[PDB]
Amino acid sequence: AIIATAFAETVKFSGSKQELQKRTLALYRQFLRGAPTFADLYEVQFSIPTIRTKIRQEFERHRFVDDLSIQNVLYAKGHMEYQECINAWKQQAQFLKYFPEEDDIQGRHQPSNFVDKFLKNRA
Amino acid sequence: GVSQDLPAGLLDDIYMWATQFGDRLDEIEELLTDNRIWKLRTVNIGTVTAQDALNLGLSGPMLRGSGIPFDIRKNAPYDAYDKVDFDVPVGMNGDCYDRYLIRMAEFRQSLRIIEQCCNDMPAGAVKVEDFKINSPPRNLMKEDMEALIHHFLLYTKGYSVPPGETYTAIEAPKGEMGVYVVSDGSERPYKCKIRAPGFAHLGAFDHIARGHFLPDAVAIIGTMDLVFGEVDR
Amino acid sequence: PFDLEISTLLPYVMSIYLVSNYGFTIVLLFLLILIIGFVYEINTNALKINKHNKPNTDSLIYK
Amino acid sequence: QSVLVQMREGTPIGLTGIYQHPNPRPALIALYEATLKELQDKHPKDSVYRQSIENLTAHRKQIVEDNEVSEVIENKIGAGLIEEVVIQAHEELELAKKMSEWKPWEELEEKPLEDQWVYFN
Amino acid sequence: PSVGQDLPPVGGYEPVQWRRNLPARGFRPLVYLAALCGICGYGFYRALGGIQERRELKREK
Amino acid sequence: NIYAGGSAAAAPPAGFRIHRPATWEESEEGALSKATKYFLLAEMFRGLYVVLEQFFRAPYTIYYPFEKGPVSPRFRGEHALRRYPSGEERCIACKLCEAICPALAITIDAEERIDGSRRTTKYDIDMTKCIYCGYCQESCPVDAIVETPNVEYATETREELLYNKEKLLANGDKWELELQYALDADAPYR
Amino acid sequence: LPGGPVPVFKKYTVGSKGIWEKLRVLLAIAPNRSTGNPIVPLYRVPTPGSRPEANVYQDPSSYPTNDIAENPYWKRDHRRAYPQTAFFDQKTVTGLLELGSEATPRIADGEAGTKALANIANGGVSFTQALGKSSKDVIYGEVLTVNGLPPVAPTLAPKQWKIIEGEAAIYPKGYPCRTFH
Amino acid sequence: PSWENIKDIRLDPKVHVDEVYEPIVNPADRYLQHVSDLHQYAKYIMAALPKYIQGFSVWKDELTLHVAPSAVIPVTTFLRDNTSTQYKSIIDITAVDYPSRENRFEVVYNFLSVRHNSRIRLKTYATEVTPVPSITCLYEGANWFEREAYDMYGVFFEGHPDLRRIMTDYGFEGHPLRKDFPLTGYTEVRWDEEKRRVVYEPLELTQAFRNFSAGSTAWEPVGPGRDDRPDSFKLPTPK
Ligand SMILES: CCCCCCCCCCCCCCCCCC(=O)OC[C@H](COP(=O)(O)OCCN)OC(=O)CCCCCCCCCCCCCCCCC
Ligand SMILES: CCCCCCCCCCCC(=O)OC[C@H](COP(=O)(O)OCC[N+](C)(C)C)OC(=O)CCCCCCCCCCC
Ligand SMILES: CCCCCCCCCCCC(=O)OC[C@H](COP(=O)(O)OCC[N+](C)(C)C)OC(=O)CCCCCCCCCCC
Ligand code: SF4
Ligand code: SF4
Repeated sequence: AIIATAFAETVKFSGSKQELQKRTLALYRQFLRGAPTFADLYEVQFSIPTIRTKIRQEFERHRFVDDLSIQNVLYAKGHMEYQECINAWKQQAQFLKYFPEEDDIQGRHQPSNFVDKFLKNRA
Repeated sequence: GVSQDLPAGLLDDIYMWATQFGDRLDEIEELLTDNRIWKLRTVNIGTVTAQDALNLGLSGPMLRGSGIPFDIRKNAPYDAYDKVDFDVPVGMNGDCYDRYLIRMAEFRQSLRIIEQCCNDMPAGAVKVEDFKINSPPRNLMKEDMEALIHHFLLYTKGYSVPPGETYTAIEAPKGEMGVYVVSDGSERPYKCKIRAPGFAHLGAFDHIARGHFLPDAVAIIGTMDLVFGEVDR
Repeated sequence: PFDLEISTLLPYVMSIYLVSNYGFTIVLLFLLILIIGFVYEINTNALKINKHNKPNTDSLIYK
Repeated sequence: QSVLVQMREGTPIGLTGIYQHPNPRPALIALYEATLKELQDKHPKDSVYRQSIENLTAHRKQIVEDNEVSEVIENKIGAGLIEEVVIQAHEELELAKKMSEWKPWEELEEKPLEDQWVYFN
Repeated sequence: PSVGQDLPPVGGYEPVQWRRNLPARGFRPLVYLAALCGICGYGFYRALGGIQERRELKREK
Repeated sequence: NIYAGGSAAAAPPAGFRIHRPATWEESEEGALSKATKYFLLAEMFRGLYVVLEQFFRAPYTIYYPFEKGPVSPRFRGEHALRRYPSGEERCIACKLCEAICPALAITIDAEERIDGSRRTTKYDIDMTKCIYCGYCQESCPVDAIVETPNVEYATETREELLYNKEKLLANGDKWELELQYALDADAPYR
Repeated sequence: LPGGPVPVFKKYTVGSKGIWEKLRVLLAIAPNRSTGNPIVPLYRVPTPGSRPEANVYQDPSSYPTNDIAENPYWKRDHRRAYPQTAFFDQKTVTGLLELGSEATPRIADGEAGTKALANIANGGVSFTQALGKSSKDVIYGEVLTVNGLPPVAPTLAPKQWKIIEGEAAIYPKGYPCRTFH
Repeated sequence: PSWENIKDIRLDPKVHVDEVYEPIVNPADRYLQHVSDLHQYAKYIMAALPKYIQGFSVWKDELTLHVAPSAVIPVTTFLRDNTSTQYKSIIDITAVDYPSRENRFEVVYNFLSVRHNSRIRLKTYATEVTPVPSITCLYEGANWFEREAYDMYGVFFEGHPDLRRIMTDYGFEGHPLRKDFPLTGYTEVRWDEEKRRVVYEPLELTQAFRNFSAGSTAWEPVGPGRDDRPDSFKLPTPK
């Protein structure tokens, strides 16, 4: 396997925090450029700015991480995720893993208080 | 060792099978070996050089397709392959045709093993001798107190393996197949890993199938012989 | 162009008795003129699809 | 100057990818002398590595200069065919060139911890 | 002790066939070519004879 | 002698050198002989005549519900809980078949019954997660559960395929005449 | 030629009878070829659930194991007689280079040889310092071969090959596969 | 000359012994000389690369070099290229986690010299976050193996073209072959009829997993055992 896949990157680890910030912003640009081909490719119900708000939300999950090695492992996982999504390898059933919230309302009786958590003992 | 002894009349039956399998194989050999369509479809297809057959980690019929004289049951012998006389086929060009020819000859060599092993079969125990790693026979454990204790414990708990690590490789007909097992000292393995031959054969697919036509991407699957219980587990 | 030749033989092989010794030689010349374009075609190796990757024949030199 | 190590087309050979190599023993001897010159140049003489590859290439060079047929030497050398032996001498030459950049005769830079490397007694 | 097992014969089995049994069959190829040319030439004999007869029949009609 | 280093007695064998491949001019066949085999398809016809010979021989097919194939007594199909002579359940609830089962198909609950005898209250096998290793039959000291050679019990629901104590006692009832034949030939070899 | 062509009356296959066999020896490629179908009175009679050998079977044994009285199990146990992995750090190899060996003890002063052991056990010496301190014939005796060569990668049982090329081979000459034995 | 008149072999005089004689011997005794050979070979290799080989272990016919992570590419290169070693064929590389160590994973490498008919093992270490350097520079067959060691263990190989997951679900979050990962996992799959797709849900079982590891021995089952270290390679007792 000397030739590699199209949207490949040789995995490389940064000794500086800022060059990893460079790579992270380049990765965000790649994701949001590819949001319309994700909407066409996976035959989704909704429109493209919801893919874009999910990409932004999945990046604002990991903003205040300090340690540089943990940010390197995070960046490598994110590039692998981009390579799977862009190459049409993931299918729609696993593309819609990212949207558990959006597909349906799961029903009534959302437990918020202690007592409605208690009446079903957290179910 | 072995689960249990042979049935009562099977040694006389494998002989009766082998006497006719010798010609049932020449018959299959005739409409393929010098078929010119079967030849033209696999002559310069799937060529691997002997130096990168080592770098890809290829073994068995793919390594011996390329000219390298290596197989485990002659080089690092085990399980009474010392005692049994046979020869080994090794191709010269790295193609699908010599990988076919060495299989058609390994048929013959295996039949030679079968008749030498039916002739040279000895008597004796078929399991290992002690009842602390495999079970006593049911004649014994129904009257012997020690043997009932050992039978009860080898099935609830199991035997314990001493702590250590091993990589043991034998020659499967697909190629060199190995297992790397780490023993804690418990009765469960701490770690097991199967090195399948077809994993390294399918990993090697890109290196060979560059620049072949689309039909000859199918004849090269049938020489690495992917069963896919090997490749993913 | 080969198909148009094969249906050009079709008027000849119906008239083969009437043009005896003369239309025979005209057809011989016709067939040979087209055999020369055919030997052009197979000398040029035109109808091949040939594989783009070799064993890379070029040897191992050093320093 | 430049030296040939492996023919990749020519007269066929028992192995695939390798072919018959014209004039093996001048290429062999020149490869040996490059190895010995490089190695006496760039390695310290207390090195066990340098001492052993010195004696090894000296032994192989002595065998190649003594006998004059090719399959007398390939049975005395003890590796495979002499196409293979020339590939191996090239390989130990580039190994010896890499070792002076890596400098492995030093003390080890990465000492292990002691919770590292215990295996269930 | 060993009682009641499957064991081999006192003298063993006689050897089975593990060599390639592919004997070269058929005539020489020049025999097949000579027979081919003989069959084809005899057919050309009958065919060209029949064309000449059919021409004489056409003359009659 | 003494060998080099990178050098054992595994030298190349006497004759590992190839011979140079023959040119077209150093061949025993004539061009006419060689190309008669070319244009008259000789070995194609040989391989044709092979399967023509095979047209005129006896097929191997057996007719399945009218004729069954091979059986050894060692063979394993569905499960059965046997009974003693004069009718007693044999399962003394020793949990060995549960402890050994490689796919965790056995589940047993056991209680002391009114006699003071030790029996299973509940015996159960999931036949969807059973793998037919025979370890449950190898393990039992009383030889209470066995494998009958029935493979023809294919179902249409999963609920039918979960065998409790009662289905397996009915199986060990039904197949008992057959399991006599199986264990008359297997029990010395076990 | 020990495993060469045998005629088809030693092959245990139903074959043919009458003048149909005289027809099929003329209409054949090789006349010594079976038909594939095993002989019914020979092949698998009696059936495996009906064997007179099953009622006489007894479980097999070897003598110094089934022996009733003279062996104890601790003499023939080998699961508890396993060897362990000889784990060697670099400082025990420095200790083997500087103090010596149990075959080759270079240690006098036993009372002081314990404290000579001790500083290497503390890490007084280092390993390349030990390689520089050590003699040339200890370098050529214990580290290298006695001729000064590197030791070759060891194999348990060496395999010397012998190519069979005459008509004892499996393919005649002209086929691209060779017998290697 | 017939299939009627062929002899039966069931009616035959067969072999019969009164009694079988099998001598008993330790299986580890056949290795010892080669094991001594292996010891000497390893003592050479550590002396040849003192900067890079932290240790070695010889168990029984099996050599293991214990090497640090930034030390792996200079060692493998040596093992590929020295005429004495020539470990050409990559065989099998993988990880094993010991969660009680600081550096959680150890990464083992198996090599075969088809020339000298010999195997070798190379052990390095890795934490969950810190890498090991990739040997796919040298071996083109290595990378798939590295990639499997990536997905089951999370171990990294720096300088690897197309490190991603293999032989696991594409949206799978987790590294399965890892002592904190449970057996049955976190999620399960069903067909939702409402959404007309398969949905991935948190896991729930109709029969819970019952491990019988609780209930192991309370007596330590095997001794310390003996040694097959030769008298050449252990420290001399003084006097
Ligand atoms: C000296 C002889 C006479 C001299 C006069 C000159 C010729 C007169 C005779 C003309 C008759 C020609 C018949 C067809 C010629 C076929 C020639 C041929 O073999 O094609 C070769 C071609 C590839 O050529 P190549 O790459 O060079 O490799 C060949 C291996 N040596 O191979 C291919 O591409 C594929 C080959 C296909 C062969 C057909 C396969 C299927 C058809 C089988 C039909 C069998 C009919 C039997 C029916 C029986 C009915 C009772
Ligand atoms: C319907 C019109 C089409 C007919 C088919 C084409 C004409 C036949 C040309 C090829 C056959 C041939 O004549 O070949 C003749 C050759 C003779 O070889 P040999 O001397 O015995 O070799 C000796 C080699 N030893 C020493 C190793 C033994 O092979 C054969 O006898 C083999 C049997 C051929 C059977 C014919 C097939 C049809 C079966 C029905 C019977 C008519
Ligand atoms: C280019 C290849 C040249 C081959 C030359 C071979 C010389 C044979 C000469 C025999 C003469 C003969 O016997 O011919 C006699 C036949 C029949 O004649 P008729 O009707 O009875 O005569 C009547 C005369 N009246 C009218 C005056 C009474 O006539 C032929 O046409 C057949 C010729 C024999 C076969 C020729 C095969 C050619 C095949 C070529 C395919 C490549
Ligand atoms: S069937 Fe056998 S193993 Fe299972 S509980 Fe009953 S006696 Fe025990
Ligand atoms: S056959 Fe195997 S899997 Fe099935 S119940 Fe018995 S032990 Fe369990």
